[PDB]
Amino acid sequence: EKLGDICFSLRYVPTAGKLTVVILEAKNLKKMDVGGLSDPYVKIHLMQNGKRLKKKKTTIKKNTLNPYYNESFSFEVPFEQIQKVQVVVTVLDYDKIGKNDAIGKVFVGYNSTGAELRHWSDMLANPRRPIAQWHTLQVEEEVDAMLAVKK
Ligand SMILES: O=P(O)(O)O[C@H]1[C@H](OP(=O)(O)O)[C@@H](OP(=O)(O)O)[C@H](OP(=O)(O)O)[C@@H](OP(=O)(O)O)[C@H]1OP(=O)(O)O
Repeated sequence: EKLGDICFSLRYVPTAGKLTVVILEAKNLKKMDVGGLSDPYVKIHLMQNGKRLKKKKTTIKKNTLNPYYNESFSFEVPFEQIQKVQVVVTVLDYDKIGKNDAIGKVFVGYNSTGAELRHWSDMLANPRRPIAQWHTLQVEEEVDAMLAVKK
């Protein structure tokens, strides 16, 4: 519970023909530090045909429970290819300004779950409305088999 949860806005840019995932805020960095707080930090990777193509990262303020910053992840590709991609959100933590892992992770795109795919090929399939949606993120144990050619 509360191990993975991010509210990202799925939208497309029909003016230039490119993706633009606007991550508003997240709610998964629960207080794991004894009498303290966690240090949220995430990055995004897209697996084109099961192969890591483009790699990007975001900036989040440490010592918080809700990773908020509002950043946009752009990826230029045809509107017909946006429905056959696979983007995976990689969440991490900097335990006491050091190093930590085993946080939430999720894959969104072509062969994703209904909750994600039904909004993916819905809002960023053609419109440009920044509709943020939340979803439970699973540990990196599941992502290990997803980044290894899942399509
Ligand atoms: O939690 P953040 O606000 O995203 O900041 C972290 C943090 O830097 P700070 O010590 O200034 O808080 C990391 O430091 P460590 O917890 O690992 O000691 C640092 O990692 P490095 O020191 O290895 O650079 C990382 O930088 P990076 O994302 O390049 O790994 C950086 O994130 P930001 O650079 O986005 O602020």
